[PDB]
Amino acid sequence: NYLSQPRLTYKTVSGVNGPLVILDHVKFPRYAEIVHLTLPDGTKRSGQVLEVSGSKAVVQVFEGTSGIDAKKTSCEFTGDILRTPVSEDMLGRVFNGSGKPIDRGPVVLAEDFLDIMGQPINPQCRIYPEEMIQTGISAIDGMNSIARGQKIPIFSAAGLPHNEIAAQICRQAGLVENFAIVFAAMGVNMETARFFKSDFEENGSMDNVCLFLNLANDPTIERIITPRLALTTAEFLAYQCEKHVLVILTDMSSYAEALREVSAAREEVPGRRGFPGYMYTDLATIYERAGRVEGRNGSITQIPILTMPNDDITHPIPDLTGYITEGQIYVDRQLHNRQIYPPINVLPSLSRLMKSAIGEGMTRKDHADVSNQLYACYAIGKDVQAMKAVVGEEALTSDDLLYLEFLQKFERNFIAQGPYENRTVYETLDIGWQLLRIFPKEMLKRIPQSTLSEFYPR
Amino acid sequence: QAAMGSQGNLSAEVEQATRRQVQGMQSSQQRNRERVLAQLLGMVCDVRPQVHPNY
Amino acid sequence: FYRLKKIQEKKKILKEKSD
Amino acid sequence: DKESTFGYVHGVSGPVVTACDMAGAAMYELVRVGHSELVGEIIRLEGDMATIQVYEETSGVSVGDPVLRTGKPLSVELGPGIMGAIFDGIQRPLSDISSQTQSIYIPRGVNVSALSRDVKWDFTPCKNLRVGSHITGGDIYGIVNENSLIKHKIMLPPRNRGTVTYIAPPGNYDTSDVVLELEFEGIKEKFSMVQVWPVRQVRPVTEKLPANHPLLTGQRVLDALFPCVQGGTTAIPGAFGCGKTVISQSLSKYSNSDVIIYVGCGERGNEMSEVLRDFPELTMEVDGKVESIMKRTALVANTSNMPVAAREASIYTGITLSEYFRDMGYHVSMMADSTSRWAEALREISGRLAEMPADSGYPAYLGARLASFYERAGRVKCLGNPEREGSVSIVGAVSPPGGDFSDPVTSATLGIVQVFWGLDKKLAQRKHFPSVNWLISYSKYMRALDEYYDKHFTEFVPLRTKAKEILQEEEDLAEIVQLVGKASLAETDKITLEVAKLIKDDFLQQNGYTPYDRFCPFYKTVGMLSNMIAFYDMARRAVETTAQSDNKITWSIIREHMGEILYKLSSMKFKDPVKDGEAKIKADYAQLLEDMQNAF
Ligand SMILES: Nc1ncnc2c1ncn2[C@@H]1O[C@H](COP(=O)(O)OP(=O)(O)O)[C@@H](O)[C@H]1O
Ligand SMILES: [Mg+2]
Repeated sequence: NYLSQPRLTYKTVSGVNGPLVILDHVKFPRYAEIVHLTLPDGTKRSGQVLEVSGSKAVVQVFEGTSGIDAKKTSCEFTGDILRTPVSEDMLGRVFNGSGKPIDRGPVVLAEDFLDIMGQPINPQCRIYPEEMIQTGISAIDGMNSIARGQKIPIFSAAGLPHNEIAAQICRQAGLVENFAIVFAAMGVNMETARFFKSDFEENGSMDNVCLFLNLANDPTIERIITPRLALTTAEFLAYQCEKHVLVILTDMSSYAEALREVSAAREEVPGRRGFPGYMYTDLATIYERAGRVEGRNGSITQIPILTMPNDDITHPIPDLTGYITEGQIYVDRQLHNRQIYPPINVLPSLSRLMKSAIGEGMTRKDHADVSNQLYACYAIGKDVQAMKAVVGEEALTSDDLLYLEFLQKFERNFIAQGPYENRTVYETLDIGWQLLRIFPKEMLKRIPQSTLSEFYPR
Repeated sequence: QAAMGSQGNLSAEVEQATRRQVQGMQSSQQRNRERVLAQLLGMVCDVRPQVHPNY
Repeated sequence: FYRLKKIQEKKKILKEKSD
Repeated sequence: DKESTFGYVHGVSGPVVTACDMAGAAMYELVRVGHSELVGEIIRLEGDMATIQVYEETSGVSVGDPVLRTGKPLSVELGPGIMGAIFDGIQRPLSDISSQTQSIYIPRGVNVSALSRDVKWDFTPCKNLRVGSHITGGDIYGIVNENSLIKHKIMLPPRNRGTVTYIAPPGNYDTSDVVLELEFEGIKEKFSMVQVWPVRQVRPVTEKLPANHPLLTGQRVLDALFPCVQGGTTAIPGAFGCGKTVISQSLSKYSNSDVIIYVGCGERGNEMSEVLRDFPELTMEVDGKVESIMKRTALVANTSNMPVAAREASIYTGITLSEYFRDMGYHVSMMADSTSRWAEALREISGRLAEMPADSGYPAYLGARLASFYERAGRVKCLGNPEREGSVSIVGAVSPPGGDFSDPVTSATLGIVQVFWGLDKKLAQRKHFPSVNWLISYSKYMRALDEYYDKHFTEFVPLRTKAKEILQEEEDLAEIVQLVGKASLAETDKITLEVAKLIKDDFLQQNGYTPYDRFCPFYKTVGMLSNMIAFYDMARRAVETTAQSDNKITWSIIREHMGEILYKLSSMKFKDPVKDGEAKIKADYAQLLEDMQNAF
């Protein structure tokens, strides 16, 4: 059950290049084993054995090989894989990327030790997410509603307010008895770390928030284990302490850019744009660690923020994220220059679990039909707006002027709401039904005549 | 009024709730201390020399 | 670039045997 | 020639394991590497060593660990206890793992038998197989009704034969009870209700037949424009958000296939968890009785969170269960959820073997593994004396990166498959489901299906030929509209641009969650197509005959006169055929044919 043998301490390094240290004469090396380097100048560095071959062990260090000797450095083989001390007291504290406290505190008192790689849930005992989280944003709770156990990213760009709507969906996160929020920050600035830290103390929410912040000057191989630490405490709260966890993995493009440098140092096979061939499976080992199981009353929801490069949804960061997750939230640059605060372009946004989380018993009857018509009236009027710029402002059909009447009343009234306003889903569907009043009753093709007779005359 | 009443909220927590938590676990440490040290030093002195399972 | 660096890693190993 | 029964690991780097002291081991042999006995498979051997891809997680495997050789390839257990169940890639029952360990994980060392040896199955013999009678490979010697739907016919393995020396009387039997005994040269080979068969070995069969009967998926654009036969191969590429799964769920619930085998190869875990939720509450009616569609469904679930090399073992398992129910005389349909996550499993294993890549990093043997998977489909006359016929339909969804169909997984798939349902992303930026792009998609099962069509629905072959000319000539003229303008169009072209808008909104669009469009039977598909094509033909007769001479019909009065007929044509998707009779609905159409003849 427990390791009792003493630890072997090798001074037998025989090769180091890049971030990889190669030891020799290691006696029965173990794959994915943690070692503890002590430098000739006395500082400690951790490592992970990445490939064994006979008596050799190719360990990569988490801090970089700058200064590692070939004679004087000493490497101590901890006989087990990377486990972290997890506890209920890791809730209200901040941590860095590796494992350590930042807020002048003590170490964790280790209720038990969990492996950070996890183990995948049996798909027979994994139940479907059903209870819709009302997050107070009309572009979400109207047309892209999330469930309790849903993985759903926020597809963002550089400079857009994705940090601001991350702190906005933390305060207003409730059902249609609070969420134990776990926050992982990787590759962030100093101001972005202070923006999230001083917001979780402003609303009094730092009694149930475990911040895992790893700054931009922190080492880039500690960004790999940062989402694995913040999801192995989230599995401890949700699957053992029966708690409803909201995990936010902000700047997921800084994780996978830190994944490219490690694989390019190992000379792995590249996929598209230099990213490794296992980028789909490495992203899915931290995205599929979500949902709820049948024997437990807890759940874990992931909202991983990523900034796509050059506003491109076909880059390997947001393309491979859409294949694993269950629909995305797309904030836009064109709706940010118009000073709409949530710039959520709803057209490439999606919620794959919204069909089971809305309806008669869930919110109300008209929800599934007004969202299909608010989406189609938005898509036609953008095709009309791409037609009037070529043809003219006067050579249009008179039906095509209502689609210009819709979009100017859609973007300023439906999705624009302000940074502290939390509209309920009954507030949203009564705002969303007002925008369909400017159209005739037989131009709304997606809504049938039955529920048009109960909601459209009002 | 908000500046004077905020000091009354300080002493209701910084010496009432905090100081009862330390002695609340100082007593529970002293009750269970000698059972732990007999279990802990039992494992330091029970050396079982084994070889690796891969001989 | 990956196919040529794969060969220059293989040609180095065969030149480490014939020493 | 001493043949040491053990081996030792020499190095582990990710999913592959180099094992020394492994001298007389064959390629594609099954080994068990580690103290927890992780299931592996030998893919390369260089002298004394052998290289093993592992179907589990190799984190924690030390160097001196034992690797025991089993002497047999990776194989499945085929018999009763397999319908309604869910397996992983190496066929361990996930319903029996979660009840044996009472936890929510898979302990990655568990050796659970694929079929349980305690469930009593009611065996009955073939009633015309006496003692002393001869029996060859692949004939039915027993019927075990697994459910009320599937009669799991017990067959002899295709390798061996002989004469019956003992056949069991009817009654309740386990999967371990000896049922049949044979004598060939004077040797007694005993047989049970299960058989073991390697997944990389194609099942023997008598003779291949051309495919004649179509696979009615229920979708309207899929059955009419680009039809697929049972015994045919089909690929569904498309980006994320297009609905590659919803077409696969709507084909596993409502098609005319006997059994359904669904293989989730490296996709979402909640997608395999919604399958076993809404399937037992959905029934089907075959013989006056209703029974849930989970009694004809078998799942092979290897999600993306699960190990990587088991994506390959989940494809070959799902086709070997599909060829087993082929040999009973059923019409199997196999849905590989992603054959592009299998191709990413081959790339990552080949990156650890330091093999030279093909284009975009995939191995050079990528097109040969895809060819040896889709070729195992086909309607084909089975082995054995009762002389039955089976079929396997493979509908494998490709997931190309970035929505780029110039992908070495997609471009290797389209050189093999005969049908291609290319989903489009811009048809999901407006809620147009099913999002099959009608311009790039095709189906090469047209010369095989016109003999079926000229026997049952004789008017249909010029209907889809005319509907394919309206949908194509709209694209030729919508390029003129976005450049020149709508005002410079002729009257034969403005009628085309609006009957096509009637086609794409009424015929092609189909909301699967509504009770009227969850399944569209084929009389309703031709029924609402013979109306909208003849309306285009009648409105063409109001233009060319009245060409120039009189005050003619310039299409602006057809909108005004037939303002309820254009509502009669656009609402036929509502003529519910579950609770509306076929004869009722058919009559409702021919009546709308009468109203247009009176109004024109
Ligand atoms: N017939 C339909 N009606 C309404 N929405 C649909 C229909 N078909 C698909 N969708 C939407 O498209 C989404 C695609 O789901 P999914 O197939 O899992 O995406 P992917 O192609 O990446 O696998 C569904 O979650 C659903 O919201
Ligand atoms: Mg899917």
